[PDB]
Amino acid sequence: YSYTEKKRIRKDFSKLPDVMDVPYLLAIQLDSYREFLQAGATKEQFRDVGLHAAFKSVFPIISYSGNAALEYVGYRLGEPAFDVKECVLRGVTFAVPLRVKVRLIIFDRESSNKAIKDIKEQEVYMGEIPLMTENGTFIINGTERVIVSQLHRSPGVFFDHDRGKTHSSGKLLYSARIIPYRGSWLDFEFDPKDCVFVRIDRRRKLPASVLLRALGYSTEEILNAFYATNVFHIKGETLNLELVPQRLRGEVASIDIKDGSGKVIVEQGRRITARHINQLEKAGVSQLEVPFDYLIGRTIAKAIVHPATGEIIAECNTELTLDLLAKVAKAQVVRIETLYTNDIDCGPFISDTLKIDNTSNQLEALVEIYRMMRPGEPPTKEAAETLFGNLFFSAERYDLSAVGRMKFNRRIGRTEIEGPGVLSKEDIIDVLKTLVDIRNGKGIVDDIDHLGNRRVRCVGEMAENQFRVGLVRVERAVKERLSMAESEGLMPQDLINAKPVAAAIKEFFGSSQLSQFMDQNNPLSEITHKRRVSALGPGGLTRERAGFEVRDVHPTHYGRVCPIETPEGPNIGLINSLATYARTNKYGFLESPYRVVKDSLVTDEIVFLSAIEEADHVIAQASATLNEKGQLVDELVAVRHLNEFTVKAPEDVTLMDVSPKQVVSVAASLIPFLEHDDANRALMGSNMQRQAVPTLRADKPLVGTGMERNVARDSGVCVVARRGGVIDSVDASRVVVRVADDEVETGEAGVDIYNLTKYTRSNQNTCINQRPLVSKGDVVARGDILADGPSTDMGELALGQNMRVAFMPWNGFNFEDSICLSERVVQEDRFTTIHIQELTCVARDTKLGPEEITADIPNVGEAALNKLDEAGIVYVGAEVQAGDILVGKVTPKGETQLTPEEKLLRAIFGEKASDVKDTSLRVPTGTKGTVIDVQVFTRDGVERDSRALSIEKMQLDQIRKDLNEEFRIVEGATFERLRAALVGAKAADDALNEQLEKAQAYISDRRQLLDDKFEDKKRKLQQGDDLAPGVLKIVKVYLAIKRRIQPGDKMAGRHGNKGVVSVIMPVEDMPHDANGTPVDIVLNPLGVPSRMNVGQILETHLGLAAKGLGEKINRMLEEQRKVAELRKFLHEIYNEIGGREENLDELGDNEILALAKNLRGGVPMATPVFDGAKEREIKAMLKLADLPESGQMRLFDGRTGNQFERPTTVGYMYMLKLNHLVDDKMHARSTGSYSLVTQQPLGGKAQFGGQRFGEMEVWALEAYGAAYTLQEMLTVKSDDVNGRTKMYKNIVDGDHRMEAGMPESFNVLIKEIRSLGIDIELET
Amino acid sequence: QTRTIRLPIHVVKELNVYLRAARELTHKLDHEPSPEEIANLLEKPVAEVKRMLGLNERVTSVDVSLGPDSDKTLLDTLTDDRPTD
Amino acid sequence: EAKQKERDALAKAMEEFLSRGGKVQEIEPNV
Amino acid sequence: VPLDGGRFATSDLNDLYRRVINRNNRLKRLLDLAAPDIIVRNEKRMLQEAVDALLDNGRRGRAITGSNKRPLKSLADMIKGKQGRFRQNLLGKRVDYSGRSVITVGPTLRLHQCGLPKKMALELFKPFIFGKLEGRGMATTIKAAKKMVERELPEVWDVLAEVIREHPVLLNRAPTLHRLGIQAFEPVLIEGKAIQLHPLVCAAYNADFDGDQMAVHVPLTLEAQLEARALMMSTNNILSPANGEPIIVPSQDVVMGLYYMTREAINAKGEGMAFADLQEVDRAYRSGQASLHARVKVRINEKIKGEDGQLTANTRIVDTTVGRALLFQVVPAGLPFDVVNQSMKKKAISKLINHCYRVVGLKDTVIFADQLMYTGFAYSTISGVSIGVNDFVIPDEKARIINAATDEVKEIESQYASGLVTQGEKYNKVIDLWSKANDEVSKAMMANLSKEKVVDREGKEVDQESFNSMYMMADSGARGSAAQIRQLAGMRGLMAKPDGSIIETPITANFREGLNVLQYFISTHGARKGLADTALKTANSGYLTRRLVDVAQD
Ligand SMILES: [Mg+2]
Repeated sequence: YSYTEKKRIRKDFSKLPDVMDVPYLLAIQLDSYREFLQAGATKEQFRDVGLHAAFKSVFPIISYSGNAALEYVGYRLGEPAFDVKECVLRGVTFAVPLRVKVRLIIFDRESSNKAIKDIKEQEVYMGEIPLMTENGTFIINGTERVIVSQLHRSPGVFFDHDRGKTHSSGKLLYSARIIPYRGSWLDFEFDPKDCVFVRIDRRRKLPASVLLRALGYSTEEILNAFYATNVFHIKGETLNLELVPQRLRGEVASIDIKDGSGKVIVEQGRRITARHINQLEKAGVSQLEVPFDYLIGRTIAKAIVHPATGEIIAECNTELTLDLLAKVAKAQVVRIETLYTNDIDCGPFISDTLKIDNTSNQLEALVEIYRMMRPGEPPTKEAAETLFGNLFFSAERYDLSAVGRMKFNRRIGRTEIEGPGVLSKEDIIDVLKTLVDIRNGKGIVDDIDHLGNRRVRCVGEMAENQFRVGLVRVERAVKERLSMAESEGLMPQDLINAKPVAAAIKEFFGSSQLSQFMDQNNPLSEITHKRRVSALGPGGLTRERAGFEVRDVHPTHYGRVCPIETPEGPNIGLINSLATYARTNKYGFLESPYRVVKDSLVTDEIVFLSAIEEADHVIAQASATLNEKGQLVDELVAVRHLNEFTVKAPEDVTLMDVSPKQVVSVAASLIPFLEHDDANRALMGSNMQRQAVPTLRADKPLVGTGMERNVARDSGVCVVARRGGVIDSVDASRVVVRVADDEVETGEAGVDIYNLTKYTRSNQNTCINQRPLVSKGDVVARGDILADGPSTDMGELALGQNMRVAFMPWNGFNFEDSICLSERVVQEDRFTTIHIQELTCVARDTKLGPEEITADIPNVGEAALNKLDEAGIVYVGAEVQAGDILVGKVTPKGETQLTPEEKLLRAIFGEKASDVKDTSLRVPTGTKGTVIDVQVFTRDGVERDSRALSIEKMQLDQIRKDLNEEFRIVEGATFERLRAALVGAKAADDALNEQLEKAQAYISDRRQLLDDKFEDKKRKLQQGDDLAPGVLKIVKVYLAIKRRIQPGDKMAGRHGNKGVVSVIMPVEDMPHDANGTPVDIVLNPLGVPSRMNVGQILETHLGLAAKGLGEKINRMLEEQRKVAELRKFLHEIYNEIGGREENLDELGDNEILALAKNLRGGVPMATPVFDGAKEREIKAMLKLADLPESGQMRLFDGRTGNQFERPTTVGYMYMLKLNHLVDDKMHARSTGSYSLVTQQPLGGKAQFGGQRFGEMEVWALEAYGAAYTLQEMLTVKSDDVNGRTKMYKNIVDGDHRMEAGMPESFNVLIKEIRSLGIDIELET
Repeated sequence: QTRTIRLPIHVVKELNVYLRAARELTHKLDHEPSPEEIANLLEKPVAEVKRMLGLNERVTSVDVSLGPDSDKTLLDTLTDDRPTD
Repeated sequence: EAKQKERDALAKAMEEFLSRGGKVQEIEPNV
Repeated sequence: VPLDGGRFATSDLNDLYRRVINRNNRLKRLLDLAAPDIIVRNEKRMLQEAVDALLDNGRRGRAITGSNKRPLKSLADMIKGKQGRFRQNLLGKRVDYSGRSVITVGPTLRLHQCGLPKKMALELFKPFIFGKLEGRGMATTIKAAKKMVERELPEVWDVLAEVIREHPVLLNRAPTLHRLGIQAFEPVLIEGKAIQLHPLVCAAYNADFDGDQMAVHVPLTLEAQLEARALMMSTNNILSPANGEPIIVPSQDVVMGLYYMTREAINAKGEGMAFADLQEVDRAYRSGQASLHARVKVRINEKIKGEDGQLTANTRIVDTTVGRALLFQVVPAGLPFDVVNQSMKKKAISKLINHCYRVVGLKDTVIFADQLMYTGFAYSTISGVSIGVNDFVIPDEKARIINAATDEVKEIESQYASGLVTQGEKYNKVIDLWSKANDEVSKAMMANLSKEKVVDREGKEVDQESFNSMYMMADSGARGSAAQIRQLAGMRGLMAKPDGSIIETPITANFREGLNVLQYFISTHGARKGLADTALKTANSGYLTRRLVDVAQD
């Protein structure tokens, strides 16, 4: 049992045991980077699938008319210089050296092993690997950035219909566009006129005859391959037709067939019915008599040429007429080729497009395919062949994956498993014959929206393709330079070039859509951000191209993604969160584990099922009753076989779910009573819970789920113990623990330094800190929790703070969704958060004079320089107001050209003419706080001030006092083991002499590790950080603002009930019960019948029973009760109606009172997502805590004093505080700065920002009888020069003259029109 | 005619040898071309190289907006230096 | 597949020079 | 204009003008040396492309600038690129004297006035303070008056409230789909950082209190202050421009307190007594000796306005409840007593305001609309209506219909196993059975929810209307309808798939008993498709109103 479990135990309401615990939530990001970075060092030949595999495709090169080759054994990863805490303080990116070894291989290109030289040497550091931390994020330029997973289509062929209203047709074949793993894609769309017109991604439409001729096949054979399924011969009575019973099925027969040795088939003028099909199949005849007048409507397939006359007597695509038959009869034609195509058949469409642009030969298609590749360029036989053959044979970037070959062959049917990567002549005819089959009706279209057509990428696969492009270009310059110059004079260091590698990997991590900012406003928001699968990005569909095909949930997404966790707004359905139990497979597909079940006994092993492997077996639901025997005791079970939810029998089941929480995501599983809430509020509840702000005090939620522990444990924000032992000393700055003798090494057994982070700035201007929750002398096991992060309480996720909530309309203050707070929520400092806002100052270098941080400021007084030092930096901890000077920055200037009116005032008050303008940094209006620290940055060759000397001195004293204190701990840990050699009791002899010299050498060796590190840390403080050119010194400050709650903030719960607080009513006005407990939050009961979120009332009833039990223990603990009186009452709580709980394991008097003192403010309950407590298990808790059965008690009025004549639902409800305060949205302005071209107001003055008066508000003013109002907001209030200045004088004088003026939006349009050669004037 | 600001002939020839010297020193050191690094190689003071290398401003367009979405250009983000309020 | 096979044949070819007599040049560390 | 670091910023239109001059000067120099006609045509063709690229760009020329790849925007391209082939006046224009903040409901404000923070009123009315300080005599010049409003002295607040007394400010939300989206109000100096809005006016703005922001506007000219008070005032646009129904109607919170006030009960405290007038009903109720709704008899002095210019007086002894007599005090003397004898639902009160404004006027209607809201919020707090787990009365006969329908569907599946019935026939013969069974569940619920009250008055048993909290929030039309109560009491029904077909397997469980895992996954199909059409409804409806105003503008 964990040490934190004994302190607080939550009662679970799960009715079924969990056979599989929750795995690592960040396993998708950690396992994806260990394959790309390959930081593991093994002794055998590792595979290292990832960057190592791509690196192996660089050394083997081939040069035309030359001999050049390279050999690369492997790469080496160096150690990073800056630590994880120093890289975020100063401006630097967390990287690691990457040194490779490339051996140059020079040959003579003579196909012989003679005159071959090879040189082995280590190359230069090719770029710098990011080497992200164990939390799943990497630091870039001091900021933490994460990369979300990409969701793209699987490589293969897909057939769709695209039934739209623009085609004006019920049946129209869509584009059968294939998507390879890399390169361009071919868009082959079938024309609505039974034609085939291929196209490219950035070219025009091309005919099918030009594309078929480039492969090498003729146009006549390709057109006769898919057609001409019947042959005609001139035998017997000058004609013999192949009798097929399928063609004559359902068609009228106007030609009499008298053949068949006296056995007639049909007659002239008789309709073929179901009876005529029986007399033809029983005989098996194939020849029939057809007159010559019946072939007047039939056409030929190919060009019928006779070997007698030597000329084509009948060309292709021509009807058989009377005069044409006279020429074919005298020419002695053996076989007549006639394409038998009718309305009942499919019909060949290759003949309708074969006559496009007269592409009857391969020579006409070569000059036509080159016009789309090169625009306006001259057509050549060599250039056209290279462009056309680049996507068929000379595949430079047309590589396909190993799974893409088997996926494309599975739709058309093929016995071969793996084939060639690029497309061949035989591999391109299957997609052409498969589109005509689906056009007639044979078969169905492909499934693109299913999970089998989409592939989830990762951070390792996205960084591998971005690294191969940056490496394939660096090898091109080294290959050409090695052949132009000599090989003996050249060196592998000068031949290699690490510039294209480091540049292509640095700009990619900053200019990509997937490498977005990582939000740290909530520990729950940190987990759900990395556990996201994005669709749009570098290659995905945008918000408009997607449409509605991907914005709908599908049954194939069961157990893989979340259907109720999707941000609503401009992009809904595109991005989705991953499931809890979802695990990525080897190929990259999402696989969810199931429990295979048989007809004899339920198995214990867990298997992983893929997306396409679910259509074969049947999967049941975990909500099935069992008879404690391992079989399905229920008569029926809800199963699904063909991706459809239905009912099945319990005798043919094969699969079963693990836990009901495998469907929802992490952000949706924490919502209690999710089965009682609508999916509309569940989609909104996961967004408000993600935007929570950590408060000052962490209050545990009384109604939880149980997954809150798995969110704060795996995160890298809490101080998790790596090894076990006993805590030596607990301090607010750091905590140290010992190492047990079992899991310890030989030397340096006890070494554990855990440095707790202080109040630093996050990415959302929120505070973050760690507080120790352990004591000195406690047994800590491996995997415990030593310090909690923001919005965490004892390893449990505690975002907000719960309080008493009543449901009643109180004087209309809770009109629709508003919240009526009390005075007890503000006086107790509950929702008062801490915000950390930073401000940075730069020192620009100009030709008029360099800018430096000085102490003297022109035109100031003593009060402005009272808080400032003698160098120009505000002291640490100085309380600053809105408008004070923080950093003294002056800018020199020349040629001021002062006015005589200002010169007269400079001599009266005795003010000296300062020729240097004051451009110091000042805080904006409305932002006041306390500076916590000041960080300065200097460049090489620049002088420093006295303020920077105090920063490096405090950093040098801290790095010296702590290293001297940690050395004393290890010194005492070595003498205590040497003092255990008192078996002789002198107060054998050679063994103690060696151990004494070894213990003295270990102390002398440990000092050498600190002296080399102290001198290395001293060098880091004496060096200047690299900055952008033009900045002499950068001095940044950090302010600490405590934004308490005020009327206007947004408060919401976990069920999706937003609310803006209206007022803060006193304690005397809040409704109180007969005991005298005034409520804090007064909600509105009108949201329950409108919005289907019943979980608000179920959580409120459990919140009243959770506090009622905690108050009973507090009264029993203060009554000086015995031990038998406390453990007997606690046993009646955890084991009263159900749940898995274990007792009789704590201590007698130590652990019993340690658990009662933690539950004195409320016993926390654990209600699962779908395995929550029933109505009986909740109503039974109100009877134990001496509470009403219905949960509704009548309260007394606070103001009038009377009693309400209706029971009111009271209790405790968990509430949150969103980051939508009024301090960042309320602003107003009257005058300000304007732009240059268009005289419109804008920001930049650090005062406010003007709002836009769109066209929607213009039509509203015209709806009334407003004429001067709309004319004022368009000419005087904006877009003017003389009108605004003259109007401001009228307001001060007292009379509103309302001058006409002229809008500046029209004066610019006149100058732009007259400059285009078109005249415009005013006739008046 | 290439740059938007016509430079005299007697001063534009000094920038031709500075760009060629910075091109060879870019691949020779395998690092970014520093302003003080070229001064030591060409035997020139630091105050002379700072003004000569800083003369090439490389002015960019204004109507071209930055970012993936072109919602507003740079014309609506500039302000005047004189008193316009 | 094809790129790794090219260097694999060269790796076996370079090993043949070791039997017939040949030592690959060794260079010290770079700058 | 220069930038930080000595770097300039040149417009792309200047590059097109410089390219023409570089080629125009070469044409004059080449034509002054007797150049051959072959080289003259080469220069004249370059001058044609230079002028062609100066007017438009991107069609056939597509000139590429240096250190970039995007084509240069020319003069004609600047007009097309100006807010998408539009003018600067037809697009959004930045205006002064404005400001946005979070809204907040205030029940202590009149219908013609609203709330305004003190920090916003100092920035909006800044030019108005400088004119009052100079005319009074405290501030001499305009420079000394600027340091008085930024110092936050004790004398600047007394002069500030002088210009806020009569100055109608404008309020508007972000989406404006009708004329009622921009209304003028009288600002009141309040403490805080939020706009205190009226509860009744929220029906016109169609805005809820969840974090919405409403911008403000301050008219400067007195000519604009007169047309904003007589036209844009919230008291003038009391009727919707669509139909004759008023837009200022008591919302869900106001109608809840008025429905409980006007209710009928069989037995109550103080039933059977009589009162002298309306003054005796209010005294007997607040004394704790009379119930809110009890069958009593009172005599009132009502006035009928059937005759123009004459207000007759009549005394009638009617027998109504206690709460119905208290609501008549708010009703003026121009309407009879029969208009308040009903249950006062939402649709029953929207016709009373439309009738009060038609037979009385506008001055007495605004005061009546404010007193009706005051008596709706005061009586809603006395009756502590709350929703709980016992209010969702599940019918005991609901399990009988589900168990009966479970045996009928198994009979259809037992026949399909043989093959006497086809697939197309069994699909329609089972999808209508659940639709017919859903009516029996809803019919059994409304018969139990309405009669969920057992009282007695000198008798054995007597039934009446139920006083459940869920029935009062559905029969009054405050929030939700009868279609949403079926999802909590009875089964949800057949959740159809967004593909176009209806799913055969229904959802038997409701919100109170809890849904299953597979039953909840089906509900995510219709819920996700409803949100995809909601975001697209703002683009299709916004495009429809953008084409009708362009043809109906003259
Ligand atoms: Mg809203």
